[PDB]
Amino acid sequence: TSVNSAEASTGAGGGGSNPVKSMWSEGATFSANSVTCTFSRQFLIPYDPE
Amino acid sequence: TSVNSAEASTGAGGGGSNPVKSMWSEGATFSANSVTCTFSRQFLIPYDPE
Amino acid sequence: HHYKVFSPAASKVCTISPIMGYSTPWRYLDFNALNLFFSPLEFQHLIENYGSIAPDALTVTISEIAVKDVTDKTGGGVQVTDSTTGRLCMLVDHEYKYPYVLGQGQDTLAPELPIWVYFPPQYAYLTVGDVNTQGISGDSKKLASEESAFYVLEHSSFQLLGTGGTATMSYKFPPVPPENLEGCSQHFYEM
Amino acid sequence: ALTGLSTGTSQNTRISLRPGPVSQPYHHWDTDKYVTGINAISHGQTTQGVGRFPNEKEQLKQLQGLNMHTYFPTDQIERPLMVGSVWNRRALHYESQLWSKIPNLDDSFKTQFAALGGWGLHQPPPQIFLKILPQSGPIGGIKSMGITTLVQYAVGIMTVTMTFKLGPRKATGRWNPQPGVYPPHAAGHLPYVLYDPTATDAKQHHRHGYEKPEELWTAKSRVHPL
Amino acid sequence: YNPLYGSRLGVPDTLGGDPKFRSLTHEDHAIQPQNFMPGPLVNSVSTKEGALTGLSTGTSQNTRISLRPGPVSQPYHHWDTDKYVTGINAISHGQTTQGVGRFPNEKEQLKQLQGLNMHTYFPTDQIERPLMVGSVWNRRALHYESQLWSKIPNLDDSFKTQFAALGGWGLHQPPP
Amino acid sequence: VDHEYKYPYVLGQGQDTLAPELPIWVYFPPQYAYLTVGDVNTQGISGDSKKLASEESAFYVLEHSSFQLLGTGGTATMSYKFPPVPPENLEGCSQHFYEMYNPLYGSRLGVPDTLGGDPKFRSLTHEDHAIQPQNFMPGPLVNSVSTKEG
Amino acid sequence: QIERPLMVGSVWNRRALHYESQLWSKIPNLDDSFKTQFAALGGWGLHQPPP
Amino acid sequence: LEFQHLIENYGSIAPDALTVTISEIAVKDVTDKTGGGVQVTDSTTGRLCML
Amino acid sequence: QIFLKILPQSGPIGGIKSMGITTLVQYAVGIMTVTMTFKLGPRKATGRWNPQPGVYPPHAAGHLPYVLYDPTATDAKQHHRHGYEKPEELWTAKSRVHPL
Amino acid sequence: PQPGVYPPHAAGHLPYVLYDPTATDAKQHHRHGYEKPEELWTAKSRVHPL
Repeated sequence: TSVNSAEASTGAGGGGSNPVKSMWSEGATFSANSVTCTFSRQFLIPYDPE
Repeated sequence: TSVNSAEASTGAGGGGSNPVKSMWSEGATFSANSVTCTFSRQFLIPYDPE
Repeated sequence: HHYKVFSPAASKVCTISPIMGYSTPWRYLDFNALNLFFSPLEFQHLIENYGSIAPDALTVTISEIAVKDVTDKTGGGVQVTDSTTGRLCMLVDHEYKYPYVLGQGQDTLAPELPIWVYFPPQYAYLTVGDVNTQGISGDSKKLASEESAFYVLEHSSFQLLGTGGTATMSYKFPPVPPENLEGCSQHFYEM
Repeated sequence: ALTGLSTGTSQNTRISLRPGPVSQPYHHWDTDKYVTGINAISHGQTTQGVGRFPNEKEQLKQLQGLNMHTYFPTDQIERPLMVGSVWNRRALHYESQLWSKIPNLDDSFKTQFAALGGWGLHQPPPQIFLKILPQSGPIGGIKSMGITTLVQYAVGIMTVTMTFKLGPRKATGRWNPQPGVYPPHAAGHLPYVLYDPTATDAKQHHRHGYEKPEELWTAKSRVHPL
Repeated sequence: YNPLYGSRLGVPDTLGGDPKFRSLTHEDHAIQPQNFMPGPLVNSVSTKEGALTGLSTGTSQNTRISLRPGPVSQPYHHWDTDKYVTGINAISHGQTTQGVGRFPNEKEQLKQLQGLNMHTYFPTDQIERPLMVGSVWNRRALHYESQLWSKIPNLDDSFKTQFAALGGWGLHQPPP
Repeated sequence: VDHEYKYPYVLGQGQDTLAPELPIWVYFPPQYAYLTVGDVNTQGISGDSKKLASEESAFYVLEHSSFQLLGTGGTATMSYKFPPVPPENLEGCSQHFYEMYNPLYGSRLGVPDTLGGDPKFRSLTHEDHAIQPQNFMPGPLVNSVSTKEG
Repeated sequence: QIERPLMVGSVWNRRALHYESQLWSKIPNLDDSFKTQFAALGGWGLHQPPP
Repeated sequence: LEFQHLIENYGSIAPDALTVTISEIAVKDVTDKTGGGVQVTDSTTGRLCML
Repeated sequence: QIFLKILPQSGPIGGIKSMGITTLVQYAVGIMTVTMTFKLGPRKATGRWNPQPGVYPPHAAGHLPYVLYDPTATDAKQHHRHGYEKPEELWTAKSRVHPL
Repeated sequence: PQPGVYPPHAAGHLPYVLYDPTATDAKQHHRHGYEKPEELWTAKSRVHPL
């Protein structure tokens, strides 16, 4: 048997759930005497084998 | 179908999340009358089959 | 996740000038139709029992979010797993910063039946620009100009929602004239 | 080509102004005949096909019918807005949009109702934008990787709650019954009911036995004096 | 509207007594249905397409007053895409030396279907747009040299007199 | 007394139904009758038409409501408050609104003089009064012609 | 032409009240109206006239 | 746009304070995918060193 | 300086043959959010009659900077920028001027 | 960026500045080196969505 036996069905691996909320914080907030500038970037740090 | 059908895409296994913070503690803190020396090592304990 | 300029040529009725806009990697929610809110029975009950209707308040809740990883299945095809690190970006534009494209009669609505999955439309919008003649041809395109508004939604703050995440928007309608649900038994010119 | 009410710099360079002002119908039962406006918009079609339209009978009653001539003693269809005018708006219907954004131009006239139906709003329900946060694929000691993204999609439940204010029905002085609040009629059999299309001689098999009405369902069946 | 999607609304395709409607694509942009109408235009023609010239009222061709500049809801000068267009109804705030007129560039009106020589087609071709229910429009821009007010004449009734045709604000009780 | 406006309102239609103008004349109050919607039915082969009653046609029976029975010597009183309405102005105007300018001075505003694509404007004198720019437009007129021209 | 459209920034006078004018008419309770405060035959347009 | 707004509206600029937040850390395991290539999973034991 | 690295994880050692020493293939991702506050001085008061110079946005080598444009609509020669362009000058402020 | 709030343009040289007309090839000598713009100065240079 195979899950492919139903042509409109996909296999499912039952992964985990993580109901966290986080912010993407970006933008300049100006004021009379200052500006607060926020930027966000995704970063990646590679696998280093040695 | 295959995830390889998009050439700049990788499959993802939906692994778990663990937002723990821990320290790598290392260094000597000297004082007038003592030094506190900390070192850390990763250790590995092998599979013993019997 | 490209931003793209939407830029058809113009050269049979054209628009007054060639349109130009931007397509974004964002989706948006469109539920701007009355029949989404009432089953056929409930709409019958509304029009049978009430003299007028006006919008009052709206709440949108996104719940049961699952960001799902995909990978190759054994024996071919793909298999899906729930992601604990995947995030759904939700941006609610309370400020109306971004060009408002809802309420244009477009084929973008939530499904009429509750048994159907909504595929929210890709967010794209038109902006002003300068009509540039395409060389000798005399055909025209609208090129971006200083007035052309290029919006990058990633430059604002928005929520990152994990799997199982919930977020809620709430909105109050302004006071508006109710739609009269009852007709007239006289011609006004025959009073 | 572009038919109907339109504006632009030439015959070739125009936009449609359909459906036109809410103060005029684009479809009604006239006394023996369905009349449809050149400016009509269809909420889908009965299969291109026959359009699906509101029956604007309350506009037809108040001198707003399609092809209403006005005579200036000279014969024209256009009526200007007159001081002391009264009219009916196009009826709200089951499939109508609920709102549109009133464009924040300097000035406007009677924009409380959008031409496609529902209410004009200066500050409508805010747009909710969604996207999946892109996730980088692996980079490191594995060879030839390039840059990739993780294949991810999102699902969830959108729950939308809308409260409507409801006015009471007007009191009825009539002796005779009000008209029935009939449910609307389908092109085949009955609307909004799942039926077996092999039981019926209706010709809407392409709808697989779940059918929309061919009219838009408009209310206004009950009537009161002026 | 969102340029990527077609309308859920059909429009007429075959005319006559039994019209057939057609669903709109994402590419027949010119026949996009509209929720709001453009504003009124009255003789809003250029000097090329327009003694007393321009919009005027009276008992005969010889016995007229000018109605220049006309309603604030229409421009009388703007940069059109490759050309300055000036209205027959235009007023000049002085001239560059008689000479070239000095005019506001009413680019915000041109953007909102109020440009000079905007035809409206009633299927038949005319420049006049009536005031429609659900109209939206831009007023003529305030400019550095504009008058600040005019007295609204205390007649019995009026329509949208908050802005005087020559610029600035209509006032019932202006500065004394 | 139909405070609720249940019944079709037929007052204020210019009909010859008013109370007598002199106090020495007896009022004969009009018979109440009203028009209602209905369905146009073709009268057979003739093609002539009548409006027949339909489900929308409102048939009102005033005896189905409660009303007062007044004997001889009886008195009854109705009272009504008008909504706020604009007063009718009883005083006229000593000026034309299009003649509110100072007649001694020319306009600082030029008007078209030479037409075409490159128009030349001309400054107004204190004497070309007919081409005085106006701040306000005149009101709407619809077929406002005399009996000779209608 | 004799027709004037309603223009933005229009001003006008209404027909004068006169000794024999009707005092009111019922404004028909249709969905919408423009400047119905005065009835064409004279006097005031009222949504809820004298009963 | 924000830089335009800065230079249009202010006479001078100086740095005042900085905050750096690292968030949404995922240490991701990699392994062979079925049918070739690699597939990625989130690691509960992987650690990002921050100094 | 903020230094980041992934903590190396040892691969299996034990009863499996020929393993050698290995590390788990791991990489890290995340979001760096950087907030910087700047102190801003007010503009100097202007005594001039004539307008200050315009605070022009800077000019691009082709078409316009910082706007996504379709490079096939324009005769500019910066197609290699794919319709998103930096100005060819650096954008410097100091357009408005005051006496000494 | 928003469009620049450009000051308006004069028929010759620059408006609202007293200039020596003998220094410039402009043809507005009749203005004696103080010049109005040939457009009226209108604002509305910055723009916002609908």
